[PDB]
Amino acid sequence: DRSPILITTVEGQNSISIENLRHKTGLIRAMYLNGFVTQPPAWIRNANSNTALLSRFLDATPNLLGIYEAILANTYANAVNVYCDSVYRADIPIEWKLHQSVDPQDLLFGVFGIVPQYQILNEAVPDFFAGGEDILILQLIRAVYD
Amino acid sequence: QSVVSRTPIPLSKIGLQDVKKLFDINVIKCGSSLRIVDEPQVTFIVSYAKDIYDKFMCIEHDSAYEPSLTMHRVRVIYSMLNDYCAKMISEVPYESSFVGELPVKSVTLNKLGDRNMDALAEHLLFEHDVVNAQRENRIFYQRKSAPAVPVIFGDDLEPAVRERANLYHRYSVPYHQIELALHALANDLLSIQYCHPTVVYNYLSSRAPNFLRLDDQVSLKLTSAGIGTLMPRPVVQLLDYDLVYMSPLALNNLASRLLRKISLHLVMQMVTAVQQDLGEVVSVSSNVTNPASACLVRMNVQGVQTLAVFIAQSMLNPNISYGMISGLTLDCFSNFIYGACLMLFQALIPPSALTARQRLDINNRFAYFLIKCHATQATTARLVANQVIYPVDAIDQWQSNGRDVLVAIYNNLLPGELVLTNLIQTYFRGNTAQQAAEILIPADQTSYGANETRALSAPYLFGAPINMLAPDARLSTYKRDLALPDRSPILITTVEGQNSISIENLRHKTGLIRAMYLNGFVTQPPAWIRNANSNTALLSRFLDATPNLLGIYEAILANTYANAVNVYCDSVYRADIPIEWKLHQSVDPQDLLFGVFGIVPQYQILNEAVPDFFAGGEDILILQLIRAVYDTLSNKLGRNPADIFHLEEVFKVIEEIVSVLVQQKIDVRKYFTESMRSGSFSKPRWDNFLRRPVAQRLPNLYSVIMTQADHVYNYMTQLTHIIPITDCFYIVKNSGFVDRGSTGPVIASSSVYENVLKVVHTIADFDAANALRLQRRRVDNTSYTDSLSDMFNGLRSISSSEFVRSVNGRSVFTEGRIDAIKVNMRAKFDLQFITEEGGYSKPPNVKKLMFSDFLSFLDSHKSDYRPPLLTVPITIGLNNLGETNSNTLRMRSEAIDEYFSSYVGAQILVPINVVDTRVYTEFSELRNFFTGDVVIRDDPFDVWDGVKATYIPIGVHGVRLDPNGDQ
Amino acid sequence: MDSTGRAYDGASEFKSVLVTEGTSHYTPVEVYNILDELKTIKITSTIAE
Amino acid sequence: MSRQMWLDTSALLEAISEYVVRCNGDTFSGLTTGDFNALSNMFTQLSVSSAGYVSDPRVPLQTMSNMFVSFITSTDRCGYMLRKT
Amino acid sequence: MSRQMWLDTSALLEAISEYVVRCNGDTFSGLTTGDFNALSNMFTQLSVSSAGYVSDPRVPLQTMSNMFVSFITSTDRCGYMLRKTWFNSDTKPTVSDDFITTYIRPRLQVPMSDTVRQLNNLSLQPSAKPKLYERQNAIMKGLDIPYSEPIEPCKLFRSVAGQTGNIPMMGILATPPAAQQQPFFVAERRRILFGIRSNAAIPAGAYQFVVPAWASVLSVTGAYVYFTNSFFGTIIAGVTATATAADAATTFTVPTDANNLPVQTDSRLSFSLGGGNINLELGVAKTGFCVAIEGEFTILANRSQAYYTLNSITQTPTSIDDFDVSDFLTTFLSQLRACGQYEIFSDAMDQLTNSLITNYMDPPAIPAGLAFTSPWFRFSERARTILALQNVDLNIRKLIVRHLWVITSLIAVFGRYYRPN
Repeated sequence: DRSPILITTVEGQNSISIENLRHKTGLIRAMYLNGFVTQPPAWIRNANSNTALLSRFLDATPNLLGIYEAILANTYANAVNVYCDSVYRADIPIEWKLHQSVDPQDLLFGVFGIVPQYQILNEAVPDFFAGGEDILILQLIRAVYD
Repeated sequence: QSVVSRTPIPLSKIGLQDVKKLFDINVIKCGSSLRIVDEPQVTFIVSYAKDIYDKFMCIEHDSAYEPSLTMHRVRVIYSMLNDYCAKMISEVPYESSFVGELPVKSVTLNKLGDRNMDALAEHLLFEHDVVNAQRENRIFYQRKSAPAVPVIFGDDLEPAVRERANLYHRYSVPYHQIELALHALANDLLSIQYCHPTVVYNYLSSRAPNFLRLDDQVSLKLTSAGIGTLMPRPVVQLLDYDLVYMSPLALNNLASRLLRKISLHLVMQMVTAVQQDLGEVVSVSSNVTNPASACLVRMNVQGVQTLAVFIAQSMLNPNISYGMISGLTLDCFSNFIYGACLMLFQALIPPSALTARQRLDINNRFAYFLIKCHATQATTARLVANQVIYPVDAIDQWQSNGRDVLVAIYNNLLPGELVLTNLIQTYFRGNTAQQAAEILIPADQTSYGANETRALSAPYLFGAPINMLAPDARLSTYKRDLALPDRSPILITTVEGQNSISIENLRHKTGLIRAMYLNGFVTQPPAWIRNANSNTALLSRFLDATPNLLGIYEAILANTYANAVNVYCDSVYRADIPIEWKLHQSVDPQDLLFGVFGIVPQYQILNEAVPDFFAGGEDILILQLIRAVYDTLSNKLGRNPADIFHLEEVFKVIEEIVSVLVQQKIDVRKYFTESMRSGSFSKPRWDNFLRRPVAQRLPNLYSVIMTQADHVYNYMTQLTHIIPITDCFYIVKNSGFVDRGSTGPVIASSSVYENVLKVVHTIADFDAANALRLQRRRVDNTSYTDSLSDMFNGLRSISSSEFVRSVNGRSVFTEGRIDAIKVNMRAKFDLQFITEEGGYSKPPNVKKLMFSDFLSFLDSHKSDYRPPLLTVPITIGLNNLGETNSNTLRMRSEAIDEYFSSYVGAQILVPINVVDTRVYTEFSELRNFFTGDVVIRDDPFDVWDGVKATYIPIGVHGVRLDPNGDQ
Repeated sequence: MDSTGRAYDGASEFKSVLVTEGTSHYTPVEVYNILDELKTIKITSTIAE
Repeated sequence: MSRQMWLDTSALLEAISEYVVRCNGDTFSGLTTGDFNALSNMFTQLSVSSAGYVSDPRVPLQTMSNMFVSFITSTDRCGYMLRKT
Repeated sequence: MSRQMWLDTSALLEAISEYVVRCNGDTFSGLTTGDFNALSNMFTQLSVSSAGYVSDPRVPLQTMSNMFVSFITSTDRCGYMLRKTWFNSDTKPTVSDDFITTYIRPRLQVPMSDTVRQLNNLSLQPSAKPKLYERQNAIMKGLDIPYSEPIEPCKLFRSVAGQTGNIPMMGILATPPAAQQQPFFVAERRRILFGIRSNAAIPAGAYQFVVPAWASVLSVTGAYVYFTNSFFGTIIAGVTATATAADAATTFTVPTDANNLPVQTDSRLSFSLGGGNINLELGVAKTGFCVAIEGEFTILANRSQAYYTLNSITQTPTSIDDFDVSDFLTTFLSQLRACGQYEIFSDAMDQLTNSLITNYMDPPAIPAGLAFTSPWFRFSERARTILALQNVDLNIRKLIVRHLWVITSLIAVFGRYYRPN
C-alpha cells in the first residue's frame, strides 16, 4: 500500500490545484499588506514601494505551479519506488538521515521566474523494485536466528 | 518588422486541360454469348477517379479517432485557395466551324485529351450515328456570348471603363460543374483583391489632408487608366486599436514609432547675446558671485532641445514614458530660479509625465517652502501643536512618506491666514482642500502602488485629473472618416480666434511665481538677505519673458495633423500599465531657463509635417487575424483546441494560416511576452487575449478570403461521400459472381451482391475482432484454434463450381445464400475493372483476399491504439463481347464456366452495391452529364503591380490651426 | 495608408515558401488523455513485469 | 432581382418537382434513365456550384427553402420586390 | 441591439442565476467544483471592461442592473426596442448607447446551442419549471417547447363562444340548475373538468362533447378519470357522484385512440385531447354528471404555438394568463421597494407601455379608451385590457401583448441586482 507523499491534489487530468499556496497568499496579505500596529522599520519610508513589489510577488505565485508539475512527475514515474512511504517514523535518530541546507529566499526568483509548462512529462520509467538488497539480508539474518 | 501584403492570394492563369477531373469514362460494347446480336449495346460507364484530393482526404486516417485531422484540414483548405481557387481558367480553345448554314465558334474537343467527346463518339457503331453525335457536339460544346459579367466589382466606375458583358464569352465544356467549381472562386478572389486604378486614386486623393497631394504623373496615370486595368484595392476598417496595450511587443512598437516621428523646429537667440543682455539687467560684477550671476552660466541650448522634445512626446500618449526630475532637494523651492522653472515646467506637461512619487514630493517641497518662508510664527506653531506639520528643523521628519503635507496644511488653514490660502489654492488651481484630497485612482489599481489624488494632478497643465485629461479633438471628425482610431493627443493648450495660440496656462503659473517671491517673505530665504535687488531684477525680467515660451507651443501645434492623424497617439491614462514597460529620461527644470529668454516665437506657422496615418497598425491587424483564425479553428473543431492539444501544436497551425493571409512568417508567441525585457511566453496574457470579446469586424478582404475558405472546406467535406469507404466488410468461406450470357454490363465479379449474404455472426468493432483472434484454446492432442478462426469454420462453404453453374448458357445459382461474418470496421475498397473480350483463352488474374490475410492483418496491428484500415480489393468484369462474333463451335460449355471461375475464391469482401457507377447507353446523356460553364474575359486583365502613389507636401503655405470647440 | 500598414510603395514580393509548408506530409497530433494514457501504460507495464 | 429572374428560377423549381414525380419508383439499380439524369442535372444548377457534390438531394433543397422563408418573412430584406416598379 | 442579442444575454444572466443557486453552500475551502468554475467564468463574461478574477461578484452584477434601470427608464435610449421591427427582424440596429455596448452582444455558441435545444425537447425529464429564456423564444420566435414539459391546464385557458371564462363559471356551477343546461369545460391546476348539469335525470346513452380550442392542445398521461362534484374546492350542484357495484361500465373514447377508456376505475390512462372531441357513454342515467381527468398534463407536439402566440384567442374581451412573468418579477419588486423607486418606476413603465402601443398603430397615436385598470407588473390584467381595445384589430393587439411581455421579462431578469446608492 505505501506510497510517496502528495505534494498537492490533482483534479482533472492536468489541472493542478494551487489551493495550498493560495492559503499562504492570504496569510501573507494579512501579515503585511493590511497595516501594522508599529510597522517594521523597512516600511517607514518605502511603504508604497514594498506594497507594490510584494503585491507583484503575490500576483505571480501561481507560477510556482511549475515546481508542482516537476515534483508530481517524479512521484509518478521517475522516483516512485516500493520503498517510498508517507508514514512518519519519529524514532529515527537525526544522525542517520541525509541532510542539506536550503535558503527559502531562493524561492523568490522561483516565484518571479519559473515558467509552467501546463503538462506533466512522465517520459521516464520507474525502477520500482531496486533497493531491497539490505532488507532481504536483515530479514534472513533475523529468520535464521529463529 | 511586419510587412502585410495587400494581395495575399494572387491570381494565376490556367488551361482547361489542367483542371483536375473527378470522373473516369469507360466505354464497352455490351454483347451476348448466348444470342447472335447484330448490334451490340455501346455502353458508357462513369466511375469516380482514384486520387480525389488526397492531401485533404487522408483515407488512411479516421477523422473520428483523430480530431487532429480536422484541424489539419482547416490548414489545408487555406493552402488550397492558392493551389486551386487562385488558378483562373483563361483559355478554352475554339475554332470557327458551321452547324448547317449557321456559323459558330465551337470548343475544340480534339485538344481535351480523354474528354474529347468527339473521339469518345467514334465508338458508336455506324458512321452516321457518329457523325450525328459529333455534330451535336459542335452544337452543345460551343463558345457563346456571355449573359452577364462573371466578376462582380462593387465599385462605382465611369461607364467608359466599367466591365461589361460583351467583353466576356461563355464556353460550354465537357466537364461536370463539380469539376470546375473551385476555379470559379477565382472571380471572387480577383474581386476583393484588385480594383480599377481610378478607385485607388479617389481613395488617396480624397482622404488627403490639405497640404498633401499625389504626384503629378501618378495622378495622371491613375486617372487615364483605361478599361480592363486593375490595381490592388485598399483595405480599410476600423481596427480594435485598444489591443496595443495588451501586448508588450505591440506597445513597444507604438512607442518606438511615436518617438521616431517627433520633430520640433525652434529658433533661439545666440547663447551669448542673452547673457550679455541679462548681464546688463542685473549688473554682473565680474568679481562677485551671486545667484543671479551664477545661473547665467548653466544656460545651454541642448537643455532646451531635450526639454521641448520631452514636452512634445509627453503630450502624444501618456502611457509610453515618464520623466525623472532632477534636484528635488528638500528646500529646493527656496531657490527662486529653480523654483520658478519647476513651477513653469508644470504647465508644459500633463500629470502623466511625472512619477506619481515625485509629483507628491514636489507638493511637499512646496509646503515646506510655504511653512518655512510664508507662514506666521503663530500659524506654524498652531500646525505643529495639532500635529499637522512637523517643525522645520526636523529635517528628517519631512523626508517623504505617503502623506501629502500640502493637502494637510491647506485642510487646516484658518480664514484669516489669507496669504497662504492664496498661494495654496492658486497652486491647486481653485480646488478646495477637500477636493484636492480626492482619490482619482486607488493605489491598488496602479502598477506603482500609490494613490492618485487630485492634488497630484491639479498643478499640472489645465489642472485636470490624470484619468480625465482634456483631449485635442480638433481633427476628430477627419480621423473618424478615414477610420483611424477614435482617440486623440493630449490638449497642451487652447487655440482661440484666428491662429492665436493661448498662453492661458503659463499666465497662471506666472502669477503664482510672482506671489511667492516678488511679493514678500515672512522669513526671507538666506540667499535673499544680501542679493534681494539683483534677484528681484532677474526674476522680473524672467516673468516678463515667459510669453516667449509661446515658441514651443507653436512648434508643437504646427504639426497638428501629424500629431493626431496616426495610430500611436492617445490621451487616456491607463494606470494599470506595468511601470517597467515605460521608458524614462532625466529632466532638469533649470534647462527651461534659457528657453524663457532665448526662444523666439515666429508668429505664424508655415510648414506642417507629414502625418504617419495608418502606419504601425499592422500589429493590430495581425492580432485580430490571430484571434479570427483561432476561433475558426475551434469552431470546425467543436471546442477549444487547447482542451485537446498542446498549445504549441495549435499555434503552429494558426501561424501557418495567418501567415498565408498576410504573406509573412508570423509568430504568435512573441506578441504575448511577460514584459518588454523577457521574451518568455505568458500563457496568462494569452488567455486574457482570448477571453476578450471581439469588438470590430475584420477588414473586408480577410473576411471574404476566410469565407471563400469555408466554402472550400464544405465542398471537400462533401467530396467525402465519393471516396472508396464502407462502414463494414464481410468474411466468408467462398464467393464470386458470374452472370454468363447476360447482356448487361456486369458479367463477373470478385464479390457478390448484398442480398445473397446470410449474416450468422457479427463482429462489432476492431477491438472485438482482435479479441477473438487472441482467445486460443486446445482442440485435441496436437492442435489449437482461436475464437475468430473457430467462428469462421462455422460457415458453410459453397463449392467454387456451384458459383459458375450454368444451364443452357445462362448462369444460374441453385445454391442458397452465402453464410458470412459481418465485421463492422471502417474499410477502403480498391476498385478494379476488367473487360471480357469474349475470347476465353487466357484467364484473367483477379485479386482475391483470403481469411488468412485478414488474420495476418489483425496480428500486425494487435497493439495499435486506434483501428487500422483494411484495404479490400473488388474486381468487376465488364461485358465487352462485341469484338467477338462468329457462330462456330470452338469449345465446350464446361470450359467457359471454368474460365469464369477465376473470379471466385474471395474470402474477405465488400458488396457490389458499394461500387457507385453511372451507366449511360445513349451518348446523348453521357454528354448532358459532362457539360459545364466557364465565363471568360476575351482579353486578360492588365494588372498593375509596381504603381507608386505617395503623398507629396506642397511648399510653404499659410497654415490655419483649427480652433477648439468653444462656448 | 490603409489598415494594412504599408502605403502604395513598391511591388509585393510574394514568398511561396509560406504555403508549401505543413501541407505535404500529414503527421497526426495526439490528444492529451491518449498521450498520457499511453505513458501510464509503460509505467504499469513495467511495474507489473 | 428582376421579376424575370424570380420566374426563371420558380420555373426551374417547378421543373425539379416535375422530374421528381417522373422519377418516383423509376429509379432502378442498373440504369440511368433520361428523366433521372435530367433531375440530377437540375439539382446541380439549383445550388451555387461552391455548394459541391450532391449526395442527398434533400439537403440543398431543404437549405434553399429555409433561406427562402427567413427571407420572405423579413421586410428589410424582401422589401425591394414589394415596390411598384 | 438585435432582439437575439438581448435574449442571448438574458439567457446568460439567467444562467448566472442558475449557477449561483448551485454554488450556494457548496463553496468549500480546498475544493474546485465544476459549478463554481462555470459561475466564476460567467461572472467574467458580463463586463466588456476587464477579465480579471472577480473577488466580489456583487459589484459588476450591481453596476449592470443600475446601468440597465437607468437605460430602460429613459425613452430616448431604450426607444429603439419599442419599434414594430425590433420584435420582428434580426437586423442589427444603428444605435449607440453605453449600456447596449458594454452588456449586449451574441453569447450563445452556434450552432451547438440550437442543436442541444432541439435534442432537449425530446429529453425524458425536462425542467418542470423552465427558465424565462424558453418562453422568450416561444413567445417571440415561435419555437417549440419540450414535448414532455408539464403545464397546468387552467393557465392554457382562453375565452370561447360558449362560456366566457373559467374561474367565474364556478359560481354558476354552484347554483342548482333550472333545467338540463349546456355542457361546461373548466380546468383546475392539476385537472380538467367536463360534464352536463341538470335538475332532472338524463338518460343512459351516447353523448358528444366538443373539446374547446384552448384544451385541444392538451394531452395527459398517468391519469385517473372519475365522477366528481368539486371545482377548485367549490361544490358543484346539479350533478351526482352516486353509483353502485352493479352499474354498467361508463366508457369514453377519443379520435386518437380506437379503444374505450374506462371511467371511475383504478387504472392509469394516457390519451390525447387533440382529436377534437370526447365521446362519453353513460352506462346508467344520472341526475347531472361531471367527469374529471386528473393526471400529468402536457402540451402536444408542435402546438405550444397556439398558447404562446395568443392564437388560441377567438373572442373579445378574453381571459388571459401571463405566461408566469409575475413569478419572476417578485425579486425585482422587493428590490425596488428597498430603495424607494417602486413609485418612480411605475411611472416610467406606464410611459413605456404607452409609447410602445403607439408605434403599433398607424397612424401614430394613443388609442381611445386606454383605461389601464392595473399596474405594470400585474401583466395578466394589463393584457386583458390591451386585448380589449375595439379600435385596433385583433392582430395588432396580440402583437402588443407579446412585445410587452418580452420587455417585461427582460426587466425581471436584468433588474434584480439593482441598488442605486
